[PDB]
Amino acid sequence: SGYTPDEKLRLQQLRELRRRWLKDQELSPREPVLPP
Amino acid sequence: KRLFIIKPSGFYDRRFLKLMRFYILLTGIPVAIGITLVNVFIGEAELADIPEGYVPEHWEYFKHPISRW
Ligand SMILES: CCCCCCCCCCCCCCCCCC(=O)OC[C@H](COP(=O)([O-])OCC(O)COP(=O)([O-])OC[C@@H](COC(=O)CCCCCCCCCCCCCCCCC)OC(=O)CCCCCCCCCCCCCCCCC)OC(=O)CCCCCCCCCCCCCCCCC
Repeated sequence: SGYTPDEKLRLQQLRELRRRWLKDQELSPREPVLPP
Repeated sequence: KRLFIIKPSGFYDRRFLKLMRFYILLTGIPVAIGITLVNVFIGEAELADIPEGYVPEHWEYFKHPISRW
């Protein structure tokens, strides 16, 4: 009848890791450097 | 907010295409130029009756200069 505490903790940890990875997917202001 | 697009390495396919095009063009542009020059400056032969008392060479029965050669 809902999330168990172990499921809650696992989901919280996985969500934090996923959000960190998705944030890391962003591009810096210079990332597409072009060769001469 | 630009994001990173995950793609398979397209460097090798592009390199192969560039190399194939380079070699084909390297050997074909001179061929096309020579064919055009031969056509423009050495036209095809003209049909004519065989003159009396004359036998033609085996290669004198074709009209295109490249085919004759
Ligand atoms: C690349 C990467 C990708 C790789 C992919 C894989 C590729 C693999 C390739 C492997 C090798 C290829 C194998 C092919 C070898 C075959 C060679 C051959 O036999 O040549 C054939 C043929 C040569 O014929 P020929 O028997 O030697 O000549 C007989 C006559 O004696 C000649 O008559 P002539 O005395 O009138 O002389 C004409 C002469 C000269 O005629 C002219 O110059 C006149 C034309 C323009 C005049 C119009 C006026 C313009 C100027 C006027 C303005 C200035 C003055 C006024 C200025 C003031 C303005 C007010 O022109 C020519 O001789 C033709 C040029 C030959 C070029 C053929 C190239 C083949 C080489 C093989 C390797 C190719 C490698 C690819 C690279 C090629 C290069 C990029 O060449 C042609 O291709 C002719 C094509 C003409 C067709 C016209 C288009 C009509 C389309 C109708 C169909 C529509 C439906 C839709 C389809 C559309 C599709 C087009």
